[PDB]
Amino acid sequence: GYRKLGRTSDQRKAMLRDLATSLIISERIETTEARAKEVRSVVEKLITLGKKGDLASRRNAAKTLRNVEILNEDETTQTALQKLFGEIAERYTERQGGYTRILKQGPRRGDGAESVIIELV
Amino acid sequence: RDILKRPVITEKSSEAMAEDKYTFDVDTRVNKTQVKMAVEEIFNVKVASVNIMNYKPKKKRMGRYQGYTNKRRKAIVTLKEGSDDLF
Amino acid sequence: VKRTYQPNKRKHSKVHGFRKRMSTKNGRKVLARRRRKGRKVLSA
Amino acid sequence: AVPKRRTSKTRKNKRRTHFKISVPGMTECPNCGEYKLSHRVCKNCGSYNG
Amino acid sequence: MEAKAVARTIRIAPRKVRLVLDLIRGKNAAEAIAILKLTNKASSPVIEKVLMSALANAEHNYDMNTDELVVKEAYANEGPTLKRFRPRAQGRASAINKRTSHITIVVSDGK
RNA sequence: ACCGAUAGUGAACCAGUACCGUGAGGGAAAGGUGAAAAGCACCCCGGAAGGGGAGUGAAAUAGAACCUGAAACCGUGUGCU
RNA sequence: UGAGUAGCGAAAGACGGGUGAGAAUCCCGUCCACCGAUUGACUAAGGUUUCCAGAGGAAGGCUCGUCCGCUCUGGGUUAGU
Repeated sequence: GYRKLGRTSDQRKAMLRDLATSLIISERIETTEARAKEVRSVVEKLITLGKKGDLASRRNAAKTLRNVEILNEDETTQTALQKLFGEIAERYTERQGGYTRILKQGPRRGDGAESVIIELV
Repeated sequence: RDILKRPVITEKSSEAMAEDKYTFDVDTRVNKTQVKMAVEEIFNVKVASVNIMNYKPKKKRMGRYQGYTNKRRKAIVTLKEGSDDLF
Repeated sequence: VKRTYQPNKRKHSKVHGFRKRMSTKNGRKVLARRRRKGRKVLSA
Repeated sequence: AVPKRRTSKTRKNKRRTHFKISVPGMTECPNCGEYKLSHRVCKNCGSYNG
Repeated sequence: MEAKAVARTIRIAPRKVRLVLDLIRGKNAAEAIAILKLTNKASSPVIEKVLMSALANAEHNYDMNTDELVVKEAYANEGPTLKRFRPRAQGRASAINKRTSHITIVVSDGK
């Protein structure tokens, strides 16, 4: 691996799946410096599967994404697998990498760690 | 006689008035049969049944000195006719 | 780990109560010494 | 291993020569007008220009 | 002349307070405010309020301009200690000291 | 030709009280504004505690943690090194 | 003085929205996680108001706290079987 983030092997990969899913549902989250440095690889590799749009690519993405429901506006409820292959994948058909960005904020109270903003470009 | 001491007006007793149930504070050493015969001679009301319960002193401290409150005996009386007309 | 003290209301009154101290000649002397001392609690 | 002798206040002050903190390293933000951390956003308006 | 502000019996140890105080001595009024707002210490919010309250006195009780002000004095004293206890092993206990400090800030126009 | 708050009764304060023990039993620490409460109206910084003015008072570093206020110990600035 | 040193008492959390002067630690929602001959449901002894609602943040909580078995104000235990 790259870095362990003070977690066991089984529970580290479960946290990365939750972080990747949340960055698709809301497209903008705030978290720790170290965690966001490695969510880039997970999220950006997942959009690559979405652009291909194959059945083998869709089943290879269903083993990383969680099961949630999208409901923000008045339209029909949608999943997270459907959103990635239907909305995100159509905004990067002409882009080669660099689907995410990181912006630093500063140290937070009570912990001393710095928070950052990661979002889809 | 003067078995009854004070009436009780609380949030739970207000909804108990709709069922013709009145809450009074009684003497510590009396039974509900005595309380039954005390309402009928003061308000001239026919009663149906009487409930009663006992409490315990509460440790309340104000300032620097600790102490206890008085033990309380509370009775609930059910009326079939009339009304006590508490002001 | 079982400890030495296991409280019980009945035992505390039948061994150290007022009527137990009044039932023997040497128990009345205990109450007299505490009365002379001025204790707020004469017996358990 | 207990200390053998009492530590004088001359040794204690010498030891704390390097026990200190420094300034965060702030720079002026040419949108807000007040200082901000380098490579970070301006807390008053959230402008990480450039 | 000099204006001052004092805060008494703050639940912070005096040794930890003096770390931030040495970063503002002789600084500009705006520089001192900026330094205290960008450090992630425990005493930074507390000291800043004492400085901002000392500047308000210099602008109201006296006819000064708050653009040439400098920090002339900044020190922390100690106050009464709160003595607690903590149970250790083998049935004994150890003492715990909760210390307090008095924070003072002085701003001077100059002259 | 006895003590003057570590003294004098254990107890000058609501002390055989707190508290400790199953029980018999053991057993503390704590006095002081000012002559008079006249106990800071009002203005400024906060969420508050606190502080700076004004005012009462002979005195407010006598502001209720309040008569004087030593030492240990902890901080700031300076002449010589 | 030791010294800003040892320790902070078995363990899986992540993000969105609010409250707020101040939020990793408080509320609401989603996902993931742990026990399930028991960390689930009753009741005897023992404790004696720790139970409920509305307010508060000095001290207690081995951190923070807008929260609490903590403070203030009011309430709560109903038998011929």
